[PDB]
Amino acid sequence: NALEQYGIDLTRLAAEGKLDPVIGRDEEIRRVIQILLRRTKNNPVLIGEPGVGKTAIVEGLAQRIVKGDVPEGLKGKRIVSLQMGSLLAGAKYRGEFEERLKAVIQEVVQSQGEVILFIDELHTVVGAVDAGNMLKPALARGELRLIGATTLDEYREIEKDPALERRFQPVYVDEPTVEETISILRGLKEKYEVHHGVRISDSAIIAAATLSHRYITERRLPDKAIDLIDEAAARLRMALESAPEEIDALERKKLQLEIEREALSQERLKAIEAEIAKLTEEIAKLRAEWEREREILRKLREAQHRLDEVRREIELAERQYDLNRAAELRYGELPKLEAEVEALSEKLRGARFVRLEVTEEDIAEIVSR
Ligand SMILES: Nc1ncnc2c1ncn2[C@@H]1O[C@H](COP(=O)(O)OP(=O)(O)O)[C@@H](O)[C@H]1O
Ligand SMILES: [Cl-]
Repeated sequence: NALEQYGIDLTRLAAEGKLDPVIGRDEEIRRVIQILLRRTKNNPVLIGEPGVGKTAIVEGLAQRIVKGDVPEGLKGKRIVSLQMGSLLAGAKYRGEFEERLKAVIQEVVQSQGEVILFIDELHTVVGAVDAGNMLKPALARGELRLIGATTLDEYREIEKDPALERRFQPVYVDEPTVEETISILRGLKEKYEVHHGVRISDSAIIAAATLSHRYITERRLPDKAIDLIDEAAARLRMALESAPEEIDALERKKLQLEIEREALSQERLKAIEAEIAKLTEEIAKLRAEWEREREILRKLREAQHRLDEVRREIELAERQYDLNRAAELRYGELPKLEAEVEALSEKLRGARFVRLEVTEEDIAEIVSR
């Protein structure tokens, strides 16, 4: 099956609730639906800078299809994202790539309008690695629909081809504002907390949006803001795995006294031998206290993962209109897991060694580099 070998089925991933939430972009999703439902030039091409959210728009659409929140003409449709890496992989001889892509196109044509092909980085497929000829007839006859994604400066070149400009409909995707980015981050926050096993403050989110907008001009919202949060969460996770600085400070202080004892005056020996024992004893106490905190962190993390699955189960039940199951979870397991997550988080707020929450300070530090 060429479609599965060389594509990822975004509607299947949406049905299994495996795509991240898509926040806003309602206007852009409606526009794509509207174009797909025309008889001619019904192949929308998302045009916008890298990281702006073109792929997320297509994923939002797959979600709407699977829920059935689409007009009649799009009910039951699949969106398959073409995988250029899979097509090129092990294609050593001329004719292999071309044969693979024709198998994919043939399967799309065979589906009789039920499969819509999403082609990210469209310019890499049509233009000077050249496969425009293989798609053109199917487009012309209306037997194949596609969604494209590309940048403006590269669409300028695709547009020069007169056959394609009548088939494709440009959709210009602007970068979200700081406000919209904050909303996007708030919507994605739980995924990052669950993955990294940490918590992320709202002010860290505000800072990631604001500081990336202001200082990281060579990249786009919301990607750069998400990246700042992701990196800050990964670093806090890594810091939580390592020995805390306070236990580390005693440990290095002990080593100095151990090196100093190699030099040695009797009163100076007995005072430091007694000091090494005190530090050994202190390290022992704080290490046990740290293990305790670490096990509360483990429980919090288990509770986070369970909460995340329960939300997916709720979302899935709602889409299926299994109203009993949705209510069973919403009024039972959900508030139970939510209270456990909050209570364990609060316990860690008064922790000696575990700092659980990513702060605006963490964000500012990455932005400086
Ligand atoms: N409206 C949105 N809701 C949720 N996440 C978004 C949204 N727009 C962009 N993102 C996220 O920001 C990052 C960049 O988006 P992406 O679709 O990959 O950009 P592009 O395809 O334009 O390069 C991705 O992690 C994506 O999931
Ligand atoms: Cl809408």
